[PDB]
Amino acid sequence: MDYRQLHRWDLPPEEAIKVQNELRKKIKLTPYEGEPEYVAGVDLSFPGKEEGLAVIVVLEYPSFKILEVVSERGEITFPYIPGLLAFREGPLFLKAWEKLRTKPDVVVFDGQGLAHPRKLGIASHMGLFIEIPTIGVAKSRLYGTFKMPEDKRCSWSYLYDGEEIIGCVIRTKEGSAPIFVSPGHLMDVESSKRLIKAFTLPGRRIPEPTRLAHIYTQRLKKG
DNA sequence: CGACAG
DNA sequence: ATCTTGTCG
Ligand SMILES: [Mg+2]
Repeated sequence: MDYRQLHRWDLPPEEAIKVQNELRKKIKLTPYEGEPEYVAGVDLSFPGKEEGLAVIVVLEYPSFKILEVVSERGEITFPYIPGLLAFREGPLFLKAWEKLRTKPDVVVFDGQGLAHPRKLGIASHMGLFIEIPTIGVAKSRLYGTFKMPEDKRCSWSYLYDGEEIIGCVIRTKEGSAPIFVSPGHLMDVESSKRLIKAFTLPGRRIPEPTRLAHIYTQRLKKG
């Protein structure tokens, strides 16, 4: 499954950031109306200090049926640095993406999207490469301010960057902590919340695209 | 000084 | 993310 290599990955943090500020300029926060047919999810596990195993799950909507699953295990050199995750989990994902045969209508990542210090989280960054609509679903905050929603099964609040709306916090499960949703590329707030609320079966905290992509991500690190 | 996706 | 088993609701 093709894509566009917009630049090189091995860059000292400082350049990587200049790359991000430049890229943020090509983001299209357009709407996504209508229901999707094919929906994928991405995640990475780490079998070794510097070895990561990437995994992509493509699902049939709304039957949530698993139509295809590819992977790619490899070396990881760029260290983890809040705000620069794309330069870590990004390359190995693209290696797995090449093995994919079904065309996703929208891919969903395990990390921020618009809710990033420079408005370019891994979700944003990858959408630009593979030019498909993307969303970012994270389990903790990185950027933006909000009002912790009620602990009621479907409550929610908006994620702000001042007066600007950049995402939203949803409590998809009682007793458990909220998730952080924000648009990648070719996507907007009101749409992502809609869709994400749609991909989360009752009783679970995390949506199926990512919740399965993770399971395989850990499992493949063993049996 | 604090904060800081995975 | 990862180190780790049982245990509490
Ligand atoms: Mg992960």
